[PDB]
Amino acid sequence: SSRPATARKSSGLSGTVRIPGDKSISHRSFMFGGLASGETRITGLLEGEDVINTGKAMQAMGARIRKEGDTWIIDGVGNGGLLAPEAPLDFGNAATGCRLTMGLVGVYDFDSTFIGDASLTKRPMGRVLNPLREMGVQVKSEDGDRLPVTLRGPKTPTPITYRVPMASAQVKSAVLLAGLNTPGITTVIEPIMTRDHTEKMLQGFGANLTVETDADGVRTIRLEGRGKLTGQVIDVPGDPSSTAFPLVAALLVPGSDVTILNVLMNPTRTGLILTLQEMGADIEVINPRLAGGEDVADLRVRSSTLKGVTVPEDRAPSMIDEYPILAVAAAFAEGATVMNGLEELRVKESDRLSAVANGLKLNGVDCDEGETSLVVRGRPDGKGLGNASGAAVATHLDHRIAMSFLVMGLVSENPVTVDDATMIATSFPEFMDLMAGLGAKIELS
Ligand SMILES: O=C(O)C1=C[C@@H](OP(=O)(O)O)[C@@H](O)[C@H](O[C@@](OP(=O)(O)O)(C(=O)O)C(F)F)C1
Repeated sequence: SSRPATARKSSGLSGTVRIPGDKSISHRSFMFGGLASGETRITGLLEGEDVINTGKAMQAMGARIRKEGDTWIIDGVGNGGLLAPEAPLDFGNAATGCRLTMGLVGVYDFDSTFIGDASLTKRPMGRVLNPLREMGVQVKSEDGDRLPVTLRGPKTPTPITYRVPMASAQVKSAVLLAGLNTPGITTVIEPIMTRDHTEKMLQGFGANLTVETDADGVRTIRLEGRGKLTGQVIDVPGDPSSTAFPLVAALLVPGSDVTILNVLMNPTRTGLILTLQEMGADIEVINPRLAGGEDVADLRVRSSTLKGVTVPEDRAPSMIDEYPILAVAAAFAEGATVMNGLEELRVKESDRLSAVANGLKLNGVDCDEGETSLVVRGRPDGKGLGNASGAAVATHLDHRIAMSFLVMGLVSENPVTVDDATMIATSFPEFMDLMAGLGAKIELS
């Protein structure tokens, strides 16, 4: 069932900690490692529930996965070598695993079924199912193109050129993965850049994949299908979405100085840091380096006084998952913060725009929720914020709503309670221990 947790006002947060691995890259390490020819070795893998579910799905299709010491070792089946799964592939809470695997296996000439939890089962799959239908995949789904879904690929898939209609890295990724088992050239056109882990990693595994960016920013991504993929050595960088929680906590809690090590700094993932810096945040980028083919750095974060800012719609893709924690930081900034271009927040683990606005109001914050926007006016000293009666924020099975509001309680005059902390382990099982080590006071019911 559910397990509520309550966060209480803290004295400064202090320490140096290594953040857990990046979820986006961890999911893809299991997928590409499972598909490629030969052996793939992975260090720094995120072992949250979401990633483990992807691992079990690849095993169900023939990949062998094991953990030796601190390294995950995978024996892949080779491109075109996936085997028909015996039972439905259960992705739990993870849309990333579900949507990417739909493209990967949907083009194979055997049936595959996809299921998930109460949250995933309400999310839209049409955005990935439509291009697959164009590629010749037969689709069976519930009303609204929701799970459960059963796919059956054609004997010979059809390559397509697909312009992604919304700024989704998962749709782009699903089409490219379907392209791996399709003869000919598959092309994805992305008018606004989204996280590029799929493109970079496929190139690293040997795929004939090119990316061309027009001066106007439009990206044309071409992949030649049915080519060989070769197992690789992968070093996963720290998760920038997970980093956001102790980072914002350190900015807000007076008397704080927290350093987070080995953080992924790919610009498609750093919109929150840029936004916080414009608000006056003291974030130091230390020893920027190249690790495992990605840009990483350590970040030293210190208590700062923040001021409201305008966050443009075009920055959304580079920080889509950090809007909840940004909304909490704004609740303590001087003045108003306005964020627009938020339509995508409504189809995540929870409708994040509605869950954030209701949670902020329950905890005394002045804010205005629009169809696709949010305005927050802060109270720097935190007085009158939080909930003295102990009323719980509804998380709607969304672990980022739970983590964002627990950070708020470390700063507000009154404690902040969330109705469920059990979903935090989907992407950040280390959260409670990591925050407690820095000095945070969070009581688990
Ligand atoms: O390809 C990826 O790795 C992701 C792409 C994005 O989705 P879109 O392509 O729809 O923009 C993120 O929002 C998603 O993160 C969440 O991913 P999951 O649903 O759990 O898998 C998250 O971590 O918060 C979010 F979508 F909920 C992970």
